[PDB]
Amino acid sequence: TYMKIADYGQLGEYTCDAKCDAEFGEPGNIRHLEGKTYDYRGVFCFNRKNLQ
Amino acid sequence: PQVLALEVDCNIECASLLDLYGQIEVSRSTF
Amino acid sequence: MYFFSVDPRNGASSCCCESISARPGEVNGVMVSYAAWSAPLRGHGLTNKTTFEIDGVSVTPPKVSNAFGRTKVGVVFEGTLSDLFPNPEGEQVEYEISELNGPSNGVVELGANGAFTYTPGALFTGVDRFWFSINGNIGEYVISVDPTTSELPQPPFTTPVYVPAARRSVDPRTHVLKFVLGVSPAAIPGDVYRLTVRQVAIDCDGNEFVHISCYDISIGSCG
Amino acid sequence: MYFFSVDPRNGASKSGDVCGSCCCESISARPGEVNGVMVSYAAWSAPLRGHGLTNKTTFEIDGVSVTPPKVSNAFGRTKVGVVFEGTLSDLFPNPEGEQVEYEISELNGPSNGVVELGANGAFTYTPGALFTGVDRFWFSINGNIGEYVISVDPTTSELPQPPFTTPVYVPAARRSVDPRTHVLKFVLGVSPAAIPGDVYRLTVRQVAIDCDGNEFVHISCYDISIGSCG
Amino acid sequence: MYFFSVDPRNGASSCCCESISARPGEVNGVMVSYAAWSAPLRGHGLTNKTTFEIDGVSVTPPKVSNAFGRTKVGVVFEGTLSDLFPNPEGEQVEYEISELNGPSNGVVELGANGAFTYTPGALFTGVDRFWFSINGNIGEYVISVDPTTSELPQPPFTTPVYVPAARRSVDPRTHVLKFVLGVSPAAIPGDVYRLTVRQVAIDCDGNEFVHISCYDISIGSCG
Amino acid sequence: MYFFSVDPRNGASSCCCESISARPGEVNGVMVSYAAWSAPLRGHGLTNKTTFEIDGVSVTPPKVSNAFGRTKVGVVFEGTLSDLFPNPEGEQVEYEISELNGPSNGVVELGANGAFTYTPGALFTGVDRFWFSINGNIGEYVISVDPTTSELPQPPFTTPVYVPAARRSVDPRTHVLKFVLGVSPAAIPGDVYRLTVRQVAIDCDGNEFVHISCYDISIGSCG
Amino acid sequence: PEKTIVEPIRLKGRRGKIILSATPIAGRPVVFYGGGLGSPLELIPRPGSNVLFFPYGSPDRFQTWGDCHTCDVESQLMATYVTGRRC
Amino acid sequence: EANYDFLSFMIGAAQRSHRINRNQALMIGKGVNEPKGWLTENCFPVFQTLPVDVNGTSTPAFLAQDWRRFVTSFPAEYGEARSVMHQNVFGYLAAMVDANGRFLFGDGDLTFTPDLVRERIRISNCLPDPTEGNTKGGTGQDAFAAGSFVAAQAAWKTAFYAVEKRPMFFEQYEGGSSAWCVKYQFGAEDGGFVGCCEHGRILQI
Amino acid sequence: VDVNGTSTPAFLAQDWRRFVTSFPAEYGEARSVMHQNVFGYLAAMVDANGRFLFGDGDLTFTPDLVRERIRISNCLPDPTEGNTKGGTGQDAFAAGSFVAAQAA
Amino acid sequence: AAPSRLVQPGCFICRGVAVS
Repeated sequence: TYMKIADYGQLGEYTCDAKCDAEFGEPGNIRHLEGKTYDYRGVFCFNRKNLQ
Repeated sequence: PQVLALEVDCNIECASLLDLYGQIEVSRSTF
Repeated sequence: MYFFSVDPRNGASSCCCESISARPGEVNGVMVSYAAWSAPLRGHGLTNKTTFEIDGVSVTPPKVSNAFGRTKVGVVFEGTLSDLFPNPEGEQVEYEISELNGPSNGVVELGANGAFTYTPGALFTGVDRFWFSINGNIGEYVISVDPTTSELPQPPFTTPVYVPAARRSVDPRTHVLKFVLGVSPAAIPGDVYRLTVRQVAIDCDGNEFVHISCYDISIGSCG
Repeated sequence: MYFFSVDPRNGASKSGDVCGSCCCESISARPGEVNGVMVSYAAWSAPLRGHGLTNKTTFEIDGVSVTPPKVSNAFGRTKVGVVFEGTLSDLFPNPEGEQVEYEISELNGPSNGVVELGANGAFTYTPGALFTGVDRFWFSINGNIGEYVISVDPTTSELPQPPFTTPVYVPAARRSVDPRTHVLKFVLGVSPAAIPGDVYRLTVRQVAIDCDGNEFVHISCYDISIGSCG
Repeated sequence: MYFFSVDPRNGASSCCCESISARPGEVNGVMVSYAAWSAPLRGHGLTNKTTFEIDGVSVTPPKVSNAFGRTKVGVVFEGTLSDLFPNPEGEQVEYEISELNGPSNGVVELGANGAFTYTPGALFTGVDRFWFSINGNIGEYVISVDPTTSELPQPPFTTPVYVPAARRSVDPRTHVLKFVLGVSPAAIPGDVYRLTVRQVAIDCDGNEFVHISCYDISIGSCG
Repeated sequence: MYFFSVDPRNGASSCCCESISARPGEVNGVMVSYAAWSAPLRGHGLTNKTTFEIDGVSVTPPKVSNAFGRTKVGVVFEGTLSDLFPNPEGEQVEYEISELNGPSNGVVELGANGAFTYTPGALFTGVDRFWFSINGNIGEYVISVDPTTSELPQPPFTTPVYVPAARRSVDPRTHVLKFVLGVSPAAIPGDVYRLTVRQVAIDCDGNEFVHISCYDISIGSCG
Repeated sequence: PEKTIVEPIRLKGRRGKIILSATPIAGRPVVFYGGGLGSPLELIPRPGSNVLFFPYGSPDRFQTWGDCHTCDVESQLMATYVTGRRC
Repeated sequence: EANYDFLSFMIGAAQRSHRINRNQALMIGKGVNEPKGWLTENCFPVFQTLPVDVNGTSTPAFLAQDWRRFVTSFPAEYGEARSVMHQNVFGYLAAMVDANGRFLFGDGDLTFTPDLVRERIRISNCLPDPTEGNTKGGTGQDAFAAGSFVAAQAAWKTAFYAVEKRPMFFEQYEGGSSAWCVKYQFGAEDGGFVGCCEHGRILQI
Repeated sequence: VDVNGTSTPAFLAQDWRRFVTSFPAEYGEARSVMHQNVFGYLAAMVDANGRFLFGDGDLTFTPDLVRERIRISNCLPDPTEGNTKGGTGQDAFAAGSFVAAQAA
Repeated sequence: AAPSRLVQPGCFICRGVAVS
């Protein structure tokens, strides 16, 4: 699994220079998603004399 | 259950039009 | 609300048709439960293909006749009420207008002698009714206000006993038919009408089963 | 979302509930909805060890009670951008005499245009600018619902004539199947013109596939019942 | 705040629609939890494509008519309040300006006999309402103050029961719909309306799953 | 997937043959476990020398007849559907081509009166069938598309109930016989067929132990 | 008798013993939506025994770091099914 | 319990919001409590280009003939002046074709990419971008929708100034943290203003 | 392109340049992959008068590919249907086909 | 993402002489 940082939120606002406080902003998502892995296999035979 | 260190984010800035404009630095907030 | 359980058509358990008492002016409800007949026919229950028919067995034709009028929107309407009561004997005509059965979208002011003026509801187009009482005998007067353009059609002079048309419903889950039974204010006490219902069920594959029954509506007064 | 477990064809059967009266299982639908149905072939295809299911399902719709509609439908044609005008009065041939309460439901109105209902069976369809295609809207002439289909042509020659969507329909390609778990999914659409009370029958023919590529067919049916109020 | 959990349409679980009481003047909020129906259809949740419609099943048409006027900014506006109440009988008229529903950007000097003057607040350009009451009959009077150049549009005379333009919100993470349900001060106690809600879901690929439900609003006095 | 454990022929534990329910259209699978009979006979297990035979104990001979046509590649083929429903009584012919049992590598459109056109898919040669439905009665119409060179032979008009050519198998490790049982779409509900199975085991030196059983296939609609 | 239940749940222990209130019938996959996992996921129940075992491969976690209207709290873990028996 | 660090991620997640908000505001900032950007200031003399004819229609367009005319029309005595444009415009330039079939720039090398700094073209990506998502080159319903920004050119070291007072700071807010919610606070102070807005011109469709 | 009022699908060098320079440079440097017939298709284009658009007379256009970020792999799909398709007056070029890719 | 077009400039030459 791995992280998938979606989109940084909009934090600051350029407010007026009188208020004694900020103003809230939108948050960001991270979306911890996963993914699997496959496998590959097969066989093959032989005689023994017919290979010597 | 094998958490990696991969941190694919895939978001862009612009370029910046800041090294073009003339720069001036002030201490007081009224020049 | 009348509740009749239909006969189960199994070849097993006075007159034929059940009795329904009514009062002139009432608009009651009637429920019929076909569960005893359509349940053993395990299928998809009832379907909305019912059909009603009303027949008179005692009428005593009315003493007063009805009337039909017409006018445009906003324009005051005038009419008379004296040629509506052909009196066999010679007596006086005590005209009246019941406040229970007055008009709906206007107002009527009875003259001294069979005169009335129906000032239609401002900005309204359609049809309106009201019921007069000429010497105890009751009849109706129909007024249709036209939207000043061409004309409106002619309404059918509502009958003594009628069965509203779009108010029939059936619940296939519980095998119950619902319909309405309205009685005109003109129905004379003592009369008897007969209602015949043809209700059709349906088997599991879409074929038809028909069922017929009758009810004797006895127009009484005082409930 | 409906769910159904298909009978396994084992010589034994009728597990669970099955409050029986008919053959095909039941489905209740409300005019206007578009719902999703699931079927779980796990009981029948898992013993048949092979490559599981395939995407070769075949559906068919036939009605066991129709109660033919009162108002007809109609077709309209106009080029792109040009305002369309049409009449809605000759679509309700009534046996008896009664007024015509034309009405347009704000829920089933057009999708790429706007319509102004006139005074007497007239209406103005001004299609969306910079738009060409097919657009409908569902009128109601005194209770009896029908659809009016309009195709706005991209000014070159013409557009074809679409087939007037049925009361019940299963969309063209919105189904799927998960061969890992033997579960089929599809969509069940109900036109706003279906009459409450009618019953349509949906037949589903699903085909599995063996380890080598032969077939195991499976047939089942369902009874869609168009009931009002869910 | 009302709350209705909608049925999931699984073939599983007096009247049809749910019940909503309302009081003349209130403006309340409703929540609906589409979770039971949208969660199985695993997709992208709900989409803000809901559609409302209000119908009247019992109206009792209004006795007093509404009206509309106009004036330029800063200029006092005066008008009548008597030609809006056509009275059928002949009786007295006790005009009244409900204090709880007076204007919002001016004052009204209701004269003795259906006359009033509306002085708009200083430097105010917009629309303003106030709800008179003639003989107990309530109707609204709309005044639009124009910014002395040309004009403003003519507002749509708010209905007895309405849902505001855009105050709805739908949370796709918990499958919950919210909207506002405001009741005019001109609603008449006892009347019943019907609100049908058409909410649209969406699959992973971009198709639609429609869902329809209804609600029965009963305008009751004293909540 | 039916599963029968055959009688063990040990002089120990209504009708004779076991039962098999089948539906017109299905193609199901069957298992038979000869373990209780062949395990004590210590040999080399079973052998693929099984033989099947299908006999009818109730047929209700078909109403409509079948038909065989012929055509080359790419060339459109035309045919009728009216000379195939011998009706002893007079009745209308509601021709219908079932969408389920349509052609496999082509396309057909039903005419209004016993007409149809089979336009085969481009670059396709072989045999293609499709099942029509004349007035509820079902038959088949088999057409062969020839590679324009000489001619093609005659296909065998698939029977109501069949066991496919080579889809049997056997696992000598657990003494289990597997075969396929497929029902034509034209099998008539209510009928009964009988399936017989001759299984031959083998001793250590190559001799044979035979074993015969029977099964009653009853063609029933709705499972 | 057939009745659905929208019911918030919790995750007891590592293996997540899921204590459903009622017994969710049969082959009908009980869904778990919300609770961080972006898409919903269907798990078959065990006939009669309500107890379930939440997996350890949640395909999404859709976190919301850096919020001050709700302090990030945590969406809402919920679950719906249909318990009742029919017939 | 996190297997990561929200804080250092958020600290980076705020500066990224500052850098992009500042630069954008300095361009299009609207009056009150935001430096008036030179776009909305609209005192840079703006040059608009002619439309062209096609099959009688009078579609608006933007030919390479314009770009050379615009760049060269800068008064020589103001100084050297760069240019600014969304790269989709420069992509629109390099892909022009003359009458027969040849490219105008970079004839026959699959790509035209000259050293920008020598042609005095600083490039950006959050300018109005007239070729909407690179989908409005224009022959029919793809006309540039006349009245769109294309490029600007100015002696920037005197046409606009950007002032700076204090870089960003981060301070814990003890109080407001209600023992569940640790609440950080950040801010910075800055500004800008347009100098002599005679040095500087704007091209439009 | 309207070849005498017919509108056959097409793909001409002007499209290849506009496609590769549009990649937003803040993503990094990107390489393009495509089938070798496509690169042959580009190399044989012709202007209205008959000259070649690339290598204006050499019998061959063989540019430095690693200085152009093209990374031929005859293992992707090619719109030339192997060869003997695409680049016609009429009766070729499958609408909807794949040509090339580009990415970091 | 839906397939977006890639409209490029045509043969643009002239601005002062209409063709007959």
